Amino acid sequence: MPVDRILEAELAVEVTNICQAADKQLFTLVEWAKRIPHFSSLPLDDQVILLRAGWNELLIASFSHRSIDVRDGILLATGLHVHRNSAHSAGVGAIFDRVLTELVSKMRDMRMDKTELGCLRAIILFNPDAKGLSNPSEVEVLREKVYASLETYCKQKYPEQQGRFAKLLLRLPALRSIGLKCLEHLFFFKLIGDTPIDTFLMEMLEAKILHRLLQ
Amino acid sequence: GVQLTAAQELMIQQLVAAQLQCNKRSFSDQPKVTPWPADPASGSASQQRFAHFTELAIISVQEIVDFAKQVPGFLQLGREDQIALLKASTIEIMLLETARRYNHETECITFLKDFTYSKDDFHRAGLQVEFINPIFEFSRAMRRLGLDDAEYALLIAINIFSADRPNVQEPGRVEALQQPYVEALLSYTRIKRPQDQLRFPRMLMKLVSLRTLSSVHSEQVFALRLQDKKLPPLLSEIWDVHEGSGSGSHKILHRLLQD
Ligand SMILES: CC(C)[C@@](O)(C(=O)N1CCC(C2CCN(c3ccc(C(=O)N(C)C)c(Cl)c3)CC2)CC1)C(F)(F)F
Repeated sequence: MPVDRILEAELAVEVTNICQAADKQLFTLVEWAKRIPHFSSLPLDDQVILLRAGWNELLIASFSHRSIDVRDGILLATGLHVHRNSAHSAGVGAIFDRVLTELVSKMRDMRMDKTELGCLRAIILFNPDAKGLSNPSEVEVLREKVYASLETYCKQKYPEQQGRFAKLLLRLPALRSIGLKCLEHLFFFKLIGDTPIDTFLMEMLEAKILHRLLQ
Repeated sequence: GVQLTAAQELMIQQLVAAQLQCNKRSFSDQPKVTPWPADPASGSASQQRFAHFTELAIISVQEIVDFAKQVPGFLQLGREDQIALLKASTIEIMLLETARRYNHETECITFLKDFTYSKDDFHRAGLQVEFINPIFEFSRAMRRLGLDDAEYALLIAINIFSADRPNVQEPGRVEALQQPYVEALLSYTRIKRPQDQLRFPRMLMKLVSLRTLSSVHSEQVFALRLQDKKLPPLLSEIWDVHEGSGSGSHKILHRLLQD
């Protein structure tokens, strides 16, 4: 599990708009997953299972890390940024407050690099808890391989910060809870149906394109 | 390149001590829970199995609250904040206490020494399989890790000091109280298994799993409301279930914390 290949995969990436930017990034997400070590070498059904399980968290993590240099707002991959005051009128403000306070400000205050984030996203990705996994033991070893590489990277790159590795892992419970509230809001948009959602994000919400993207 | 200071050792010790003395009050309260019951034509046996679990949960809440009062620093925090922390942690600490009482040989869970329950008995008590299977899938995953009493106590302490909980007034104070318990877990695990460094990240990751289990617990309470199953005020308040007690107007958790 080399951290440089994890960073290389991270750097590899160059209202209704959140639903647009999410759908766009889902295609990008599959290209990042293939790049990260031992992922393509994993069964085709398991790769689907893993991407379907963490796409929400993986993207929230990417959107939070992008918004490090912007105040009270989230910088989408489309180029447009969403501010706090618009989120509160959209009826999705409380969860937007949670993302900036728990994820954006924390990533900023600790100067979390693109290598550490890549490692966290790889930990999020390799979830042995994902429903229907054929081989959950091999997914667990790979996730543990990330802990090992990240802690080693941490101590080397950041000496005299002996609690850094833990500070990175402690964002994950918060992220899991946030991802869950983020996903319920997306279901409300799909059940209400004010402005239709694109086919790939619609495929992710409903439980084709993902199978085609894998090869 | 690790050390468990005398200060950390004494801290871990108080946690194990607090846990054991809370269990003492918990075991005294055993004749209070309605007994576990051939079901009569009335349908009362089902009501009896549900109430058994309900009262065991009440005992479990009282234990958590008494344990937090004994975890250093917790009582320094504002009352709003301590209520906010226990409300979110209750089900997580509840499942953690269920997992350590799981026996892989019998595939059963033992509460208060005498009450032993299988997956069937959990269903008979009114629980749904969508909640039962994750309870046992976590219990057997906690077993694989194989923790000691100090490790369980530290993990419960770290779980309490999760700053991200709904309506936490001072996230800074809570995040500050968490770090010494996290460094104490890092040190303890590294001194316990000098060869296996993955022990500590494996422990912290169990807190992420607990987040999913809370989400699954919410689905179970939603199902309980469909089934017209009435939860007592204490449980209704902690989990936001019924109109009245679910608003916190009863102020039980507050009264429990006061004394
Ligand atoms: C309360 C109950 C009707 C329920 O609402 C629920 O939320 N449950 C999840 C938690 C579970 C508890 C059962 C009691 N409990 C313990 C755990 C440990 C002990 C113990 O031996 N101690 C010394 C504390 C005791 Cl007394 C009780 C923890 C899991 C019971 C089902 C429902 F099952 F979902 F309906």
